[PDB]
Amino acid sequence: GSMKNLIAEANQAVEQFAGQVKARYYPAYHIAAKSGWINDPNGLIYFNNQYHVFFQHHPYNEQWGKIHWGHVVSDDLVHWRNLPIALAPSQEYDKDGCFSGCAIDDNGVLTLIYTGHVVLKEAGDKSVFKQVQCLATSKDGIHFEKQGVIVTPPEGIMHFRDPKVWRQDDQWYMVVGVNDHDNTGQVWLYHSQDLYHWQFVQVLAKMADPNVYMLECPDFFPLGDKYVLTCSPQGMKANGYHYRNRYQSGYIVGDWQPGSAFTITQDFTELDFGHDYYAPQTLISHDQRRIVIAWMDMWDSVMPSQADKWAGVLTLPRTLMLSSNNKLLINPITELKSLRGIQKKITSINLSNAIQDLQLDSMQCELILKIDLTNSDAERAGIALSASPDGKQSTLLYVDNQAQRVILDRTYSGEGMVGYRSVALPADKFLTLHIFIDHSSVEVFVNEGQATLTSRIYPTSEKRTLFLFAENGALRVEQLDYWQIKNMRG
Amino acid sequence: GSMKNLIAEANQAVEQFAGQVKARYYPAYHIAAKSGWINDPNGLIYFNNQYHVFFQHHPYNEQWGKIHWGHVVSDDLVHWRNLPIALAPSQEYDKDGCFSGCAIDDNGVLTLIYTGHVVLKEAGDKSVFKQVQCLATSKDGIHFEKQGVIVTPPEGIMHFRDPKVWRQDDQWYMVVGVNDHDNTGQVWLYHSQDLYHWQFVQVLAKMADPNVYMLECPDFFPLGDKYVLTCSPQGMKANGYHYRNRYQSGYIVGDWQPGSAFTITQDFTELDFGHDYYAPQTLISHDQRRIVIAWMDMWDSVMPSQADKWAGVLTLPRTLMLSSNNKLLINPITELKSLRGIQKKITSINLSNAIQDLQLDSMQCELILKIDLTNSDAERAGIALSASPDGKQSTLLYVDNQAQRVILDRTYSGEGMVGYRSVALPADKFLTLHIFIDHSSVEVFVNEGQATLTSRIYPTSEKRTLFLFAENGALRVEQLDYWQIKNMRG
Repeated sequence: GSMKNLIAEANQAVEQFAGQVKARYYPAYHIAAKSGWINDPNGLIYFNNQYHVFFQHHPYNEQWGKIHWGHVVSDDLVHWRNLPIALAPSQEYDKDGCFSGCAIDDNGVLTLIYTGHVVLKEAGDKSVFKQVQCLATSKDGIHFEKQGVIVTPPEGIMHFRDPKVWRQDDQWYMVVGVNDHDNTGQVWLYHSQDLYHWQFVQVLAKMADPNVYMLECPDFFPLGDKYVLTCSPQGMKANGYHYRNRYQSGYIVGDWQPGSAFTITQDFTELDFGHDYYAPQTLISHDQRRIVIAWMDMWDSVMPSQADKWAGVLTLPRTLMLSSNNKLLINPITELKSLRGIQKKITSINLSNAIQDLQLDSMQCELILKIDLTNSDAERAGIALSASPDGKQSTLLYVDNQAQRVILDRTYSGEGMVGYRSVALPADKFLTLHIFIDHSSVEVFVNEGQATLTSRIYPTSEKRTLFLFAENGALRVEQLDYWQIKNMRG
Repeated sequence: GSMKNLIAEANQAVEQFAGQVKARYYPAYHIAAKSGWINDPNGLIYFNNQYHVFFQHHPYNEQWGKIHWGHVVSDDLVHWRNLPIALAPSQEYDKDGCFSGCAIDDNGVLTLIYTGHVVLKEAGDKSVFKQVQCLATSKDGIHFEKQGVIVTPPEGIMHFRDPKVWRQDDQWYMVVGVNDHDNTGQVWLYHSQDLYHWQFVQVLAKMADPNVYMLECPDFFPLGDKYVLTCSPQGMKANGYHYRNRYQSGYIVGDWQPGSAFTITQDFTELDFGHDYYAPQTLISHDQRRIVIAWMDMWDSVMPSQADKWAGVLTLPRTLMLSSNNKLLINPITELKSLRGIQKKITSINLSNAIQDLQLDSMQCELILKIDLTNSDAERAGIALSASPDGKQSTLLYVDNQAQRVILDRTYSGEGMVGYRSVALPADKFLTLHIFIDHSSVEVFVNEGQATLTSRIYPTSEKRTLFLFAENGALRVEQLDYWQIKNMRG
């Protein structure tokens, strides 16, 4: 009945099914539970010389259900260690889930502020529920004590969730996402002197598209001379190359100071153009980088790992910097280089109407592929990742010279979902693809961080290699760097 | 030595290898030689109650070589009958080929005006040759008599070819394509009172792109209140979705009258957005339609039919009409309906994340597929043409809702070339695809004739079916009409 006993029960279920988890799709250097289901990352913080990541977690099976907070820690944002579960549903205010939230340092006390979820009437997607903001503390970083409800919404407001709290002007601010009376998604800003008593300040942001019914997972933070709002809109219609995923994740750049509206200088932009990127949260690193982690997955997608008694992976952590035109340059954190093994460097690889097996293991590896766009005039030219030795199965990452786009096509990748995602080719003589392959994922960083593509893949081949290919013309690879990537856990 | 004996020898070679031609790729209702190689259509004319089409023809094997004029006839632009060869190289002025040309009615005498080609020095692509315009006559429509050279170029002009001649103001005009002293492609206009003595009138057209070194196969004709120039530029760089084929075919719309420049109102536009469309020529039908036929092929493409001792197919004949914004609406001639057999009508077919075998023979058939674009929101949704029963092999014709384009992808079609061609989705609630499938070809007419896609395919399956497919969303087919198409020859 006590949360201490509910956490012990939950930890025992995770430990029980951990032995049934197959390696084929389990990430070597991304965050996953030992077994069972995870989704959105929560409570990101650098606290007492360590990086903490929590996540939405169903401990009892590989599907979504009674949500707990899972927990990992690292010294270096890379060597993530599994910890015991932090929060289990245990009170009227959180009976049906400890939903998303953040962490803060309250005068040396690690403090979690999360949405408590309770179902009031079960009608599937027509369900009525109660969402309020709740607070928990820890003296040791491992065991947490609930301190109860701290923010209740207005009457008629139901969707009211995903608090992100920060200190400013010896005061605290909170952003939450809300579905308003007129059925529009908004981010609301609240403030507090004590973390227990909160007052509404303003509607921080809404979107012009009236079909956006929710803004999940708001994070509002300074970056250079601007403020950035990252969030996850629901209800944006897929439009050409835009908003292809079931739900969106992206960013708004503007100007704000306490007492002012958030005046938008750059409208909503997707954070990642791939298939599997949802529910970003950020933290400030020790050296004051702005770091984003997201769920490397998408609601309603086929999840082949569920056959193996686990599901859910987080993205690599990525740095956020403003370009001079106030777009986010997004790059892998430098600490990932610590996982690098055997380096292989190939220079000046030409192909014309041909394929080439590079004979490089594609289970867990990092590539830097520099392509000469002027002289790579093939209709389709690039790399086949995580490929069967017969080349029948692969994840295609290539220049389409007709579309003038980079294509990530998982149609022939293995189990689960088909089709492609894409970005516009950058205005540059050279295209650099910085590619991280794990057992069930591809992350691509384009050029200096101008764009990223993140997709899950589920290869079925016993051995995984890489091919280069050029169809109907030439590929010019100026340089290919390859590293094997070590398991982060040892 | 005599052309009469050279034609007999050439006809005997065609007859000799005709028995070795396999059905698998041989067109049931498009023009081909009985055996051997054909390319550009020549001498299109309605003469003495019959439609004549000639074509560049190598009778002795399935590769390009000593060029003859092949010849077919029809009463109805559809039931084409093979005739004996019309012209064989036989003189100093045409020793290495009777290259392209036209036909006119010279006061009841069917008259051919063609380029005579002779190699002066063999250096591959560095070869020096002589091209002059020559004339031949016929009293019977079958046997032709050479009357010698009628137009010689200026000194230093080598590429000088593909005459198209028409009567206007009791005078004759000729257009030829030329490579000028500065290495630019031009169309030159000449005139004559007698068909034997020609005078240069003007440079009719040149293109702004200085890399265009040749304009092959010019045809200059009135359409409504405009003049249209169809031609085949060489040297246009492939640019995004534009100019993908090795060489181009397209049209220029403007204003002209004798004594004036051809003032361009619509710049060069491709005639067909597919893989296999080159060297159009036009004729006036009995009822005064403007009809275009082209070579349904492309220089330098893999030609799998060459294993079967023949190569080369002409397109369907198509009508040309000016839209109110002076683009060509291009439609199949109505006489093709005479080939229709068993009709099958399906209404209101929905698919979501699924495939459906329509169990319809795709050897030789006509389809009208009407798609609801508003409700066909799948990432990829359409038809798999000429498909193996296991669906491993097919020609994909579909809506890409990310690109917002119609895609014709022959990557999995069978033997030979891979990759796709495309057109922009029309601004219309509905997309109509009017599709003609023959043993080695697909022709698509979009909506009212706004765009066409023509590609060769080489299926290897013993049985050929059709599938509908929708990936990552819905397909709404409002109506599918199917006809089996009869062999035109009986």
